[PDB]
Amino acid sequence: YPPVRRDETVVDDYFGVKVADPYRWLEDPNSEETKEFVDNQEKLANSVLEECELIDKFKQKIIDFVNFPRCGVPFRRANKYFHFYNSGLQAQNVFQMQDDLDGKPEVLYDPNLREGGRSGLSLYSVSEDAKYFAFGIHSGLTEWVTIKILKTEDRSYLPDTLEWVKFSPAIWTHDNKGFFYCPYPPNQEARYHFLGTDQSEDILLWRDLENPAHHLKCQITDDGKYFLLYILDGCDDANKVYCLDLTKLPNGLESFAPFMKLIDSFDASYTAIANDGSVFTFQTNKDAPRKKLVRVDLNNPSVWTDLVPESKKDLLESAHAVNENQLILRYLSDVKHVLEIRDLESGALQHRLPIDIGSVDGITARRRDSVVFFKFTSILTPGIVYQCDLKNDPTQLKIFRESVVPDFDRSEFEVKQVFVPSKDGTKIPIFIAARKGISLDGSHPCEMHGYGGFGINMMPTFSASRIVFLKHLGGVFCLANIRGGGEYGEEWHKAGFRDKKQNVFDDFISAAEYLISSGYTKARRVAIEGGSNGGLLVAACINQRPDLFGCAEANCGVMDMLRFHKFTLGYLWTGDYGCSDKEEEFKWLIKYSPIHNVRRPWEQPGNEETQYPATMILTADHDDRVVPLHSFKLLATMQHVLCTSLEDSPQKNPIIARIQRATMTQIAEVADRYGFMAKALEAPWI
Amino acid sequence: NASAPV
Ligand SMILES: *C(=O)[C@@H]1CCCN1C(=O)[C@@H]1CCCN1C(=O)OCc1ccccc1
Ligand SMILES: [Ca+2]
Repeated sequence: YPPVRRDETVVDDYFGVKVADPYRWLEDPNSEETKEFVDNQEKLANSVLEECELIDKFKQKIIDFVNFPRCGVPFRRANKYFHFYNSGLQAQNVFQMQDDLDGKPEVLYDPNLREGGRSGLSLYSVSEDAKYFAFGIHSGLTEWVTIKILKTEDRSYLPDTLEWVKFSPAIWTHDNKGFFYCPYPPNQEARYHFLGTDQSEDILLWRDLENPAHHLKCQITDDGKYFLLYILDGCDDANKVYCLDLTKLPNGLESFAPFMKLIDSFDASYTAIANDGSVFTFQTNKDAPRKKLVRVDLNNPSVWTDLVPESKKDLLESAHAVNENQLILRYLSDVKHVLEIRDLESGALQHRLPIDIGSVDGITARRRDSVVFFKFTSILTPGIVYQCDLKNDPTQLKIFRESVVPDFDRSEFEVKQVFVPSKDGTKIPIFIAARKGISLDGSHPCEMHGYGGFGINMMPTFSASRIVFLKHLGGVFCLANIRGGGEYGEEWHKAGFRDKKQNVFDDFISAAEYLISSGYTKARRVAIEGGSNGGLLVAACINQRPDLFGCAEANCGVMDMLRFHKFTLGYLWTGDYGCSDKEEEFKWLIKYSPIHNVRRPWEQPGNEETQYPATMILTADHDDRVVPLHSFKLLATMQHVLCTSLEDSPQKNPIIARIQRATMTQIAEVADRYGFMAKALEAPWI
Repeated sequence: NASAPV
């Protein structure tokens, strides 16, 4: 273990509680001490990882199982079709364009010819006439994006260059004269950019100098008449809704804004699904934690009427207007999708298609499209694009494209959903994937995955590496739908955030206890994983019950819950986490904050034989979202408290960081994490 | 737009 300096004079007073921050100096990523820290950790990691002799066999199996063609869900503009393509091992997917669903495709933009395919396409937008394609190119490693515009007819670029963009989409007016987008100043703004002009000429539509932390999404109605600005605070599921009637502008957008402020508060989420003239249909969580559809006339905006009411059980996840006058409602019922077809006008049920364990998503049909396309993936289904022609065969889901994994028989394996009790009684859904007919004799290595926050729903999607775990390591995989997610609506999210964040860790721990008890595995043969907020998850559980885990892998997680809010965009995470500038909130945080809760378990009575599991902390050296200081400080603390502070520590399990989104880069991370896992669980290859 | 289901 490399020596790491401790600044013993850094202490802070949080409402009378003293907290030392020995590793405060690691909060600066450009000091040479800090770079040296990285290099020394990298030397240790690599040293350890050579010992992990299955890394090379994982790498090739992942590579072999990923090497298959993948057509993405096609979308239509005018009479052209557009979709993403990857022949199997390309670094980034490729945007392609076609005249007909099964005619010759044409490459439209290929990110692999730029910076080695370091980054792929994040913003992409085709105009209504299909003649223009506005896409987002990254400059360096940084969050920032430049918007350029290609002509689809001949793939020539417009001179137009829009800087200072991040997550904004390009939303085209139906006149094909330009698009709305949402940049930051050289305080996000809503702007309109006329094709063929300089960014300096772009029309300002909205800014709020008084509320700089508010950020924006926007949309344009399927008829082209209304531009909708959404305004959000933090990561709450809640937003404003302003509307601008573009037909009532006397000189188009060149005039200039006078928004009809339909919803001017953050009480509820609102998404627009459809409109007939001024009569709008929204999806909302207003008085309906599991969501519902409502209808309101903008010319009488006070009167809201339910159109499809809130289900007593199921989350209404999204909704789409299709085929002139229908709705497809995507429900999540016990973390399983259910698609309903309904009449747009009456909200009456017409058809109800349950879906197998797995996930459907990417429904991009628009109101005038009569053919709907969506993608289905599962643990043992690599990816199916289904098509439903609502006109001519509304009932049958026909297969449009079908990915096949080479040399993999899915009939060897199975997937079940079972429900397990948590500390406070609550039932927790979990997904267990493994080989058919196995004995529940406690012998199998086991990998458990979870997230636990921000209303994110964890779906059992396809991972190739996971097949390799199942087949070539005789493994059992568990995806755990703990609270803090949005799987059971807003009450599910609220029962695992702020003052109740602890429940999330308790839910995960219980899922592990279930798998130990039912004979799937045993303590010390369990591996946990999770990224970002699920790195926080992993870190917290191994502090509280290190006895349960053989291995642990936290990817760019949030570890200093006292100071997370001070860095890059961490301030938008205070809705979920609390903020340590408030006593009540400080007190939630201090109890579970990873870097402040590393204690030697062998010093606890009746617990002398317990050590932290083998831990890999995966992180970049320069991450713009979850600043790596988090991971470094945790690494620093663990290594200190459990290894370097003692002469001959019981902590034999290694504590390392792996230090680095392109395909082969991604396979390397995953093959490493899996080999490390194999060595930690003492598990042989099959 | 993930590049591969790894
Ligand atoms: C991962 O878990 C990290 C740590 C906690 C939340 N989080 C995020 O990835 C953030 C918050 C939820 C998803 N997310 C994000 O993409 O927000 C960034 C952003 C959105 C809108 C405007 C500006 C920035
Ligand atoms: Ca072990």
